[PDB]
Amino acid sequence: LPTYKLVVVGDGGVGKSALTIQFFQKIFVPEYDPTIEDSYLKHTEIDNQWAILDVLDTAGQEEFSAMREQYMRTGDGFLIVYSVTDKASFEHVDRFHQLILRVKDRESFPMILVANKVDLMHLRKVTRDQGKEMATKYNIPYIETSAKDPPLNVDKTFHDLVRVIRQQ
Ligand SMILES: Nc1nc2c(ncn2[C@@H]2O[C@H](COP(=O)(O)OP(=O)(O)NP(=O)(O)O)[C@@H](O)[C@H]2O)c(=O)[nH]1
Ligand SMILES: [Mg+2]
Repeated sequence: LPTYKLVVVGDGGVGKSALTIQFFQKIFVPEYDPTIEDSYLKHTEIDNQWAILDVLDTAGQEEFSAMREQYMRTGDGFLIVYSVTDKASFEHVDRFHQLILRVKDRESFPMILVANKVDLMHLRKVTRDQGKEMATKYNIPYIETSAKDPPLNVDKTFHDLVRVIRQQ
């Protein structure tokens, strides 16, 4: 029974917590309450293989911290989340990508690029093409999500990260 530490990272307000709570509790949280650090555990069967998921929902910090060093070191896989309505959050994907690899001292590491809030079509500023161009640059999977009901790709996103970790 393996444990996967899945770490959800990204700029403030991109929907890290909403995605995590949608995954665990199947509810959309409309409030924006900034996270310090929250941990969610589940014993679950994915692709006929039981696992413990230890999901770490992180703070929306841009600057580096000891907290971030700790979770970048221990994480077994990362969701790098941006909001399609927030261009800066997308630009900053490179910073997260760079730091994870530097902390791990590796050329690659399990991660998925998550383009969140795609339900907000009238506010969307980062296109699917832009997202795919970024994911292709890093040779990592790209997925579009929405935490709002009805949710889009939320289970798939977390399960796909587990699949990437297992398919190493
Ligand atoms: N329409 C829509 N709103 C979303 C979506 N995901 C999150 N939100 C909203 O965006 C706001 C910020 O979400 P939140 O989950 O707190 O983001 P966060 O990345 O965890 N923030 P922090 O970095 O401060 O902890 C909330 O008002 C939340 O309801 C989404 O997919 N669609
Ligand atoms: Mg949060």
